[PDB]
Amino acid sequence: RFPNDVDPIETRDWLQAIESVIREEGVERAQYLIDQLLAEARKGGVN
Amino acid sequence: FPNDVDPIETRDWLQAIESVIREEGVERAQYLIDQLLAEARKGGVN
Amino acid sequence: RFPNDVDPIETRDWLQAIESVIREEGVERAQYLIDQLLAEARKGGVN
Amino acid sequence: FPNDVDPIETRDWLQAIESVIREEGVERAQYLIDQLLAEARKGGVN
Amino acid sequence: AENDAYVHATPLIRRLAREFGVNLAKVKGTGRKGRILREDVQAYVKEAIKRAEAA
Amino acid sequence: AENDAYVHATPLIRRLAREFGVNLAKVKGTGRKGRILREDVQAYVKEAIKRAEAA
Repeated sequence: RFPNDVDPIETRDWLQAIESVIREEGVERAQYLIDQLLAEARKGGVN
Repeated sequence: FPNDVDPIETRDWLQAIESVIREEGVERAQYLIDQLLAEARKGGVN
Repeated sequence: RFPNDVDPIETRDWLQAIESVIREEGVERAQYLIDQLLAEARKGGVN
Repeated sequence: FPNDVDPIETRDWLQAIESVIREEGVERAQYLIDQLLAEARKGGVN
Repeated sequence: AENDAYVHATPLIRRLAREFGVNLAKVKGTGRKGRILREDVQAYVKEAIKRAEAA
Repeated sequence: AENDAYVHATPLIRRLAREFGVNLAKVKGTGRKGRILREDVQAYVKEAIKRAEAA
C-alpha cells in the first residue's frame, strides 16, 4: 500500500505535534484539530 | 459549528496539510493522515 | 524534609532536560552528566 | 578521566546547578538533585 | 503564486515559528521538497540576532 | 560580580538559548529569583527579529 516512510523525521514532527496538543490541551482539542484536518484534506482530494 | 479555542493554531495545522498536498502529493498526505489518526487513537481520539 | 516544591515549572525543566539526554544520547551520557553535576554541587556545599 | 562527548552542553548543566545554588540556596539544590537522580533512575542511571 | 512562493513546514515547525515571531516566508527551506526544517529556523534566528546586536 | 550580574536559567532554557544563538546575558529574567524563562527568550527573539527586519 504505502512505501517505506519516505521522510520519518517529517512524520515524527506530526506525531509529536498531536502528542503535545493531547497533553497540553486534551483529547477533545486533538479531536477537533483532526476533524478540521480531515475536512481540509478532502478538499485536496485526500481521504 | 463547534468552537475553535485557538484558530491561529488550527490555521497552522490546516496550512500544513495543504503544503504536504501541494509539494508532496495526495499519496503522501494519505499516509501522514493515516499515521496521525493512529497516534491520536493511542491518545484517545476515537 | 523538603517543602512542597516551591517551583514545579523549574523542576519540570530539569527532569525534561535529563529525559531528553537519555533518549537522544543514551543512559551512559546521562550518567556522565549527573556525575559531573554531583561533583559540581559538592563544591557549593550541596550533597 | 572519562570522555565528555559535548563539553559545551556539560558546561550549561554545571552553570545551571551553580545558579540554583547562588540564587536559591543549598536546600533548593539538594531538592533538585534528589529529583534529578530519581528521574534518572527511572531511565537507567543506577 | 507557484509552489516556491508558498511555505512548506510541519505543524511542529509552524508552532515554533509562531512562538518566536519568525515569518516562515523569510526562511529558506532545505528539507525534502523545500520544507523548512528546525535547523533552517535556527540559522535564521541566529542571523537575525546577529544583525540586531549589530544595529 | 554580584548575583544580578550572573545568568540564572534551567538546563532546558540554556539549551534553547544555545540552539538559537541567544546570549542569555542579554535577556532579562522574570522568573523566580530572576530566572530566565522560556517566555523571556521568546520575547527577546521576537524583538531581535523586529530590529533585524527593520535594519
